[PDB]
Amino acid sequence: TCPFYKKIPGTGFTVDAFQYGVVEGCTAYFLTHFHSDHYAGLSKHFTFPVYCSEITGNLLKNKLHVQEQYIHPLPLDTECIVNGVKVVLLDANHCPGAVMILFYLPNGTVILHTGDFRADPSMERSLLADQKVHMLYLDTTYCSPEYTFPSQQEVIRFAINTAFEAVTLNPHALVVCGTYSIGKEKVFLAIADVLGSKVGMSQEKYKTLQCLNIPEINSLITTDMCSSLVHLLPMMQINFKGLQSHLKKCGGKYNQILAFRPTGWTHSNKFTRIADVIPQTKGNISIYGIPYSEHSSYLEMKRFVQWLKPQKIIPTVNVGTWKSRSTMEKYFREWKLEAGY
Ligand code: NI
Repeated sequence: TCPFYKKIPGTGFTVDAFQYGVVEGCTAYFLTHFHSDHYAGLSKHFTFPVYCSEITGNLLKNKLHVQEQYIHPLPLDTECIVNGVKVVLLDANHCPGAVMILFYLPNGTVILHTGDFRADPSMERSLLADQKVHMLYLDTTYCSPEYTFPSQQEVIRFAINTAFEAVTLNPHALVVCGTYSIGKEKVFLAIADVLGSKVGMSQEKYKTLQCLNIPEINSLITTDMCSSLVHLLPMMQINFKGLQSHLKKCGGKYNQILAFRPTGWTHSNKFTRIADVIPQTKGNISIYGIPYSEHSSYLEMKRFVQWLKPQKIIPTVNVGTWKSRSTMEKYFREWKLEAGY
């Protein structure tokens, strides 16, 4: 059944609750972003209203073929009324089109649902600062002090310099980037840009990026693989077997592949710096795992919550075990006691 943490009390609303059939009493289904755990259930045969950002709406329409009459895109940073309830959609600093949602309940309660986010000090100067939030439904993906990672800017600086060096030493080297969803577009765009290339990809993936309102996007991407030295492949293909195979397909235009696997966290984060990353190598093929996160680090989460000072926190990730629930609740109390709310 639809879990309680997908339900917004005092409303007929659910958030990211598309795989439970008709939910008894739901008058509007919110979708925070276009990742498949969150949209799972949606199709052309859906006949309830879906509320979402303009970008999420383009993807529902063109990728999932949801009929245009059931898609209700809202603008960000604007007070809107939906079935009698004031709502605002805010940038979540996750993948493109991803949002957080502020609900103003008729009774005076204010609720913030983060969807998936990477907390940032910039959110402390959004509409959030203007009034008190009583309940917070929180992306807790990385709620444990081991989870540190570098800034997205630091990671991108790394990738740009790595690629530029390898290609300038060997102009017959190919750069490959792994992907299995929207998100983490900066990696392949920032590399392609230092190299004076467009990014080459499949037709389905080109379709997906054309949904995202990226400025001057036409200048940056293509389906013509052969004119391009930064290729996107499915993440499943980012390995020695899969890259050797792919290297063959280019017909001796390339003699070396350098590949990037954007990961979330991996346990080398506990010991190693970004400056000190190294690849796995078999022959003329090297693979880098780079920790580009679009979720909050522990410290970024902590800071957001201590700034917001909510009355109750409801986690939306890692909820399925008693051990994880218990651990999260402990850190929430630590934060509350340290910041005196
Ligand atoms: Ni997500």
